[PDB]
Amino acid sequence: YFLSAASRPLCSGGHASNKEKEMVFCKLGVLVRHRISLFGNDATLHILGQTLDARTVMKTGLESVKFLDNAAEDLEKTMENLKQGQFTTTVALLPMLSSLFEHIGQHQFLEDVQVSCYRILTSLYALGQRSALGECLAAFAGAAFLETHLDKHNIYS
Repeated sequence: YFLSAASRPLCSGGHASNKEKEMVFCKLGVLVRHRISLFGNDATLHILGQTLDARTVMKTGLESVKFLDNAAEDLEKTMENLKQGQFTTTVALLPMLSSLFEHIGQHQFLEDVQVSCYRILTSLYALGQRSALGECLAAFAGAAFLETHLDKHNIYS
């Protein structure tokens, strides 16, 4: 109905809180929260800034391992932002810089965060910043390892 979106800012507070509980089966709450993010996306107005700040507190509050339960479903979570980005600016576009910061913060680990950054580069290139996308290129080159470096030119503009 309509009450799921009215509690989605109450779920945006929950998606940031239950992923900050993934800092220490351990991080499965963030794997449930990434499953909760696709749960509202695969079925379908400041929730664009409310969900992006929920992931901005998820990238900071769970930045101890970037155990490993949130990064695995990132190909499903970034496609959930692909199905919900086109489904609907210093508070919303500023958290988009924190979206690539999680991809530039999980490139110092698997390579599934690079495939999620290109999956976030699909919704970023069709949405119509150089510091985070520029650091993701040269620090993820030779240590498809250049998938996130391909997401730099596909999300800078």
